[PDB]
Amino acid sequence: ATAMLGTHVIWDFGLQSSVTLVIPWISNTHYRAHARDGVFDYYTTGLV
Amino acid sequence: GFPTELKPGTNQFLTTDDGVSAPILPNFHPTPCIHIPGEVRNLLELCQV
Amino acid sequence: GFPTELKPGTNQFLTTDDGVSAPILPNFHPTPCIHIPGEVRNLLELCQVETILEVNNVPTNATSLMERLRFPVSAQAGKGELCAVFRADPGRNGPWQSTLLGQLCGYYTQWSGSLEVTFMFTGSFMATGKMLIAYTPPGGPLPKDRATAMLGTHVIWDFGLQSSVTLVIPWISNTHYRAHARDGVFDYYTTGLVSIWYQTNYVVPIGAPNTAYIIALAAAQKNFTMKLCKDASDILQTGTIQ
Amino acid sequence: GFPTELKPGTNQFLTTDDGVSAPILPNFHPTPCIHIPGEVRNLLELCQVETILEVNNVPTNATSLMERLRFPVSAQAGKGELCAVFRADPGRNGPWQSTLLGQLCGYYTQWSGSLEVTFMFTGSFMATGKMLIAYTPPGGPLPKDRATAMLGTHVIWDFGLQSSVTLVIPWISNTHYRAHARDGVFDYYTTGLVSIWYQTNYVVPIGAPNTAYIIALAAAQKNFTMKLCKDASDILQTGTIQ
Amino acid sequence: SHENSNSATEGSTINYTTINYYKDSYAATAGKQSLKQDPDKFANPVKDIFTEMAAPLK
Amino acid sequence: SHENSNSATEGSTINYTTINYYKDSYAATAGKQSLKQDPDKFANPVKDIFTEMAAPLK
Amino acid sequence: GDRVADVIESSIGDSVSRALTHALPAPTGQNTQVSSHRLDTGKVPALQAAEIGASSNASDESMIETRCVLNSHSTAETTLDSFFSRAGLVGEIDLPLKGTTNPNGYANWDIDITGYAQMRRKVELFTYMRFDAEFTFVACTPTGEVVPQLLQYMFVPPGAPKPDSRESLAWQTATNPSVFVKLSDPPAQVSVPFMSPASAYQWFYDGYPTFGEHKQEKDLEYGAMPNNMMGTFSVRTVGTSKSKYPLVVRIYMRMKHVRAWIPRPMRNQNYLFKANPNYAGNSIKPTGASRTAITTL
Amino acid sequence: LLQYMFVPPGAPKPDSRESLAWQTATNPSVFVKLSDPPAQVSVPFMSPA
Amino acid sequence: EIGASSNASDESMIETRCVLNSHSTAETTLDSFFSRAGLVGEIDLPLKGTTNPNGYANWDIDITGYAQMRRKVELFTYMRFDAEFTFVACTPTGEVVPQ
Amino acid sequence: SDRVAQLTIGNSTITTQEAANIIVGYGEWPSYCSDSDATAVDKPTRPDVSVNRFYTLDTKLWEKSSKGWYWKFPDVLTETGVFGQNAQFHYLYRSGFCIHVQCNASKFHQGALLVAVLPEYVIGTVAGGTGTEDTHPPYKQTQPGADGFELQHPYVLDAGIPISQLTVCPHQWINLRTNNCATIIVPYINALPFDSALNHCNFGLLVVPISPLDYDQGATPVIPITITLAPMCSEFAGLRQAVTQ
Ligand SMILES: CCCCCCCCCCCCC/C=C\[C@H](O)[C@H](N)CO
Ligand SMILES: CCCCCCCCCCCCC/C=C\[C@H](O)[C@H](N)CO
Repeated sequence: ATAMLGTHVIWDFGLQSSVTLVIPWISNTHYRAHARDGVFDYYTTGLV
Repeated sequence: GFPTELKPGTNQFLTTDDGVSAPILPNFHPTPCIHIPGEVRNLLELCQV
Repeated sequence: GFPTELKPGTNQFLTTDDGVSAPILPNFHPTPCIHIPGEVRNLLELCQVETILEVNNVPTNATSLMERLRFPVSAQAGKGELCAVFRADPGRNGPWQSTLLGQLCGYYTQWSGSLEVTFMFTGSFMATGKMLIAYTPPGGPLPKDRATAMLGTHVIWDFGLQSSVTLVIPWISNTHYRAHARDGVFDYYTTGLVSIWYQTNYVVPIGAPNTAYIIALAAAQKNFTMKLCKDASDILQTGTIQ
Repeated sequence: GFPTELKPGTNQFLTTDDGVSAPILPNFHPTPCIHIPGEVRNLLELCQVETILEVNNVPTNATSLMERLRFPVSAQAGKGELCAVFRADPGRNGPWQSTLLGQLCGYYTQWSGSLEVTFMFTGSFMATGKMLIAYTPPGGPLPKDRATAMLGTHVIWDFGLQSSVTLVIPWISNTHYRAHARDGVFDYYTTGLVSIWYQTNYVVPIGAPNTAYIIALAAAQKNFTMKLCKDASDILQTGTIQ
Repeated sequence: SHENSNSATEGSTINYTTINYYKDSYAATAGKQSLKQDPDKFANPVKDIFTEMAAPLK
Repeated sequence: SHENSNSATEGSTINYTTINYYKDSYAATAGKQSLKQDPDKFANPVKDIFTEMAAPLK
Repeated sequence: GDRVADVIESSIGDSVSRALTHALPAPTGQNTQVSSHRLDTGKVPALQAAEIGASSNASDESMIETRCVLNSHSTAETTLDSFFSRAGLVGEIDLPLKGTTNPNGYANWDIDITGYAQMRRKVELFTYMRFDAEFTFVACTPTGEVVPQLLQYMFVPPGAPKPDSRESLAWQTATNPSVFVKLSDPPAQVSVPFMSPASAYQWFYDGYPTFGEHKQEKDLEYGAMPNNMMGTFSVRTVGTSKSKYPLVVRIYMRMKHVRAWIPRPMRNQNYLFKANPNYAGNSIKPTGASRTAITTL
Repeated sequence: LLQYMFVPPGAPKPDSRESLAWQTATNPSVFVKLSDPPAQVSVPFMSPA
Repeated sequence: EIGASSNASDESMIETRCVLNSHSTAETTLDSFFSRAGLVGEIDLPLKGTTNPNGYANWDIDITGYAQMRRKVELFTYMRFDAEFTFVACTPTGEVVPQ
Repeated sequence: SDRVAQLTIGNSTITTQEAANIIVGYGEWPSYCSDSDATAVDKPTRPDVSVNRFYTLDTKLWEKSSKGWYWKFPDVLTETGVFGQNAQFHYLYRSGFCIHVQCNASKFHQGALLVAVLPEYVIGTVAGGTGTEDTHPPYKQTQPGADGFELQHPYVLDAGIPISQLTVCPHQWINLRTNNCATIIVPYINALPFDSALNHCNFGLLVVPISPLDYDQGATPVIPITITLAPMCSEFAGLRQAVTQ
């Protein structure tokens, strides 16, 4: 229920074996540096 | 109230009086009339047979 | 005083008389009418919407009423066995009473038109089968076998991606309108019978149910009309409604 | 005798029937109408004139009735304290009954429109202050504090040369018209609440009263209309008037 | 019709539309009034009119 | 006539033909309605309409 | 002023209701066209897919070989006004002498047409309805007798004072509409407009009339629609002393200038209470007649 | 005071002076007194033929 | 203090949408409000009584005897109009007699 | 090309490879309230994408003995996401809905659900069985919330009306051998241009098995039915503090 409030796709299995999840660029800054634990977690993209 | 005055005859039921009286079935359309042979229009037609 | 003479009818209150009568609230303007979806203009609009036909009108205990909404089919012995039957009379007691068509029909004395019953197969996707559905016009008694049934108006249904099939019950009457048919002389206005037979068989592979259900939906065709507005046969009240 | 037929209604006396009836004085010409100032044409004209709203409807002893005409304000403790509250329902029992608007409102079953209440400060010229006045649309209960009250429609009044300020109570309703609201299911037609809070404080220098009064005047906006003419709830008569 | 002008509202600044069957117009029906209003007469009878946007006293 | 437009069906997409003797139109008779119908609203409210001849699902 | 693209190309605010269907004139039943045999692949009118939610489009012409039939059968009698503009009983009021109910010479009837099943069932076929109405009041003694008695009927809108005695001051009727008529006179009859604050009366309101906690005590108010509460209808014998005869008043309503929206399943269980769809749980009966077997008549 | 009601075939027939059928919500009924002149109405051609 | 009502409109106190108001103002016209018959006089003609046992009665035309009506008219100081009078007679029980 | 479909609105996209077209209730699309139908004068808030998106609120398990369930709108969403919030701070609300009921199985399972929308779905009680008691349904039964509520007497829709005639309401069927979802689009239905999202439920959604679920021993027996819906053309007015009921 919580997960659903975010950007999502509902995949139905069928002849089309695959489905694409787009992870849209949603950032405060124009570029992100590589994110890693610590302050650089600022540049994190998010979760799937 | 538009002024009227009732005259003799009022309320009588004359069996041969050809008048208008309220329709019980509004917007009712009768079954259509197909062709039927032998329609008579006047009794005199029969008085000649 | 302008001379008038009163005629018979004077003072009567005819419930269907369309007249003029004094307005109690002078200069009163009603609340305006905003847009509301789903406006209906004529009851015939509703008579064309399929509602469920309770072909299986046998169970009566509260807990089994949902079962009247569908009838079954299953693997057979290949003898062109009979699956189900019912009278096509829409304004008669029986299966049609479950349909809105039959219900609205009760508010009119006469009707005229073709009818249609669409059957939807709800078995598994692996189940196949061919059924023979037949409308038997007035005069022909309940077909004793599929060979007899076949001489009437019929449709041969093949199960496939199209889950459903439509049986048209064409208007075949001597009179232009039919009054509601019921046992007795009014059986004159009967529409006829519908019979469902196994054309081949209900075949299924290993792993699929041997019994499946069919749901029947019914409505009227576009040549359908009703006449002579009357009160319905049912009055849903026992004592006073409080 | 011209053939007629009498219909239901015949002989009834409908008090609101707008008909013709025989003139008792033939050829009588009335005294001419000279000019008279102040002619009113529509009751709505009067519904736009502010009359005093008895917000302070608590005192009931004869000698204190004049006190209901005004409520007070005085120096506080700076906690955004509550000064007064009342229901915005114009045709409901309460403060509005003192206004002509509320009175005329009683002769109609339904109404629709925005309302306005103008508050006039009658303190000394040296007194200052800022008040927060808020209209709380239906559904929101009486604001427990000024922070809650503030989320609704509001006006922040600053005392100055302009003695008064106007609070508009905009027409915010689900229905196009409201019937008179009263406890029970008709609370459905309630308009909402008005709350008055200290935005800052009533400040005054040495030598000026620490308490002053506010007078509230109320009327209707120009989108205001009334519908369904009815008799008022009050009948100012005990026995026979002799 | 061709009747007497004895109605209480003869010479009124509003046009009424009524029905009658007698030579005297006061016998006529109430009819339909004209829909004009003049609130200002009562709500704003000031000599020097002020604007909404302005400060009433200046 | 010249009456009030207070009938419940004022501003309706169908033309009625009625009789009346009062200034208020709701006093008028039921009259004759217009004979239009729109079954599809209920019988066929699908977005992408399919033909009779076609197979509903493809 | 707008500038960012998404704002310009936004459809936020479109107040036009895109409609997928439209009404067509249909004064008569449809005609039947000639048809001949068809032996084709690909063309399959008989097969449908009910899951879609639409009714079968298969016509007679495509399922059997039809002749031509010019159908002139009228569709006029099934219009809303034809169906509803027929007066029916909606209220009954008793004014007895020595009684338990109204021995005080007057009565107040809260206008509610759901007290009688015939009428109720018809209207409940729709969810929303807008119309004007003609009311007819038929009065007589309990034996169906006519007596020289004078009555007063008064429409008491919500908010107006309700008479509490045969001598209430309310009977002055200075602003309410009242009808004075004798039993000897033909039945009184009047026209009433569409009085709801809503654009339409609604036989079904799935909600509560007020905000708050909806505890057990206030559950009697579930489905209470003030917009349908038009007021009271009060009657009284016109006098200071009690009337010499016991009376009964039957109220008949004939709808006219009718409009309806949102058709629904028709009631199939006996009614038990006014404005409330409660049904006897122990006597839940199937909609119609039943039989012993599906393969027999 | 009497009530006359037209009961088309299929409509419920009153079985008592108090039958619910007398509600006459859809059937046409005429309420008239013996003291009134005779009731009179028009009926259409109703056969299916 | 000026003596005029507030000219402040909704549009200037809050952000408003557009609303096309077609609500009629017809029912609040003087005739709509007043042209509704109401009780103004009651006259008793008893047999054996203290008041009119002589078979007749004189009623000085004054509509201020009944509150409902009186209160409405007194909303104005001056009034000019025509009037329709209706006389409803019966016995004290509301009975009709051949008199 | 009718069996396959994609619904994208807000930041949510739904797919299906076994659809059966789309129903547009009463043949009409959700629209915003016009300046002539409107009555309230305050300028409304139309949050767009933050509330007109797909919320996936519930999952029920279909069993060989299930009776059926119903949910009330907009009751189901009043406590969810940005939509729930607006429904709380505002008195007035109006909107349409796009409903997507999901249920897949296998080519060896069978059964058919009826998915319909019933405007003004007033619930009734069994009146003490005998019918002598005037009982009324509790708040939790009239506005079951997101968990919905199971029908006690599906045949009469717990309201004295034949489920057999329910097809007269916008609907679709999920007949496993054919499709795996129903999609119904609903416009605002009311006699007022706006109303309380709290006190009034414009319509109820019903999901009832008419042809029972069945399959042989060995096939997956857990057959969920999931409810997903998206408000459309959401409008709000009459702002104040938040209120939950
Ligand atoms: C001279 C007085 C005549 C009495 C006038 C009666 C006017 C009544 C208006 C008709 C209103 C239609 C019925 C409305 C709602 C239903 O009866 C129930 N309340 C539904 O719960
Ligand atoms: C056939 C005779 C009918 C009786 C005719 C009565 C005509 C009366 C004219 C109406 C006058 C309006 C009332 C005038 C004044 C008030 O009642 C009081 N006097 C005010 O103090």
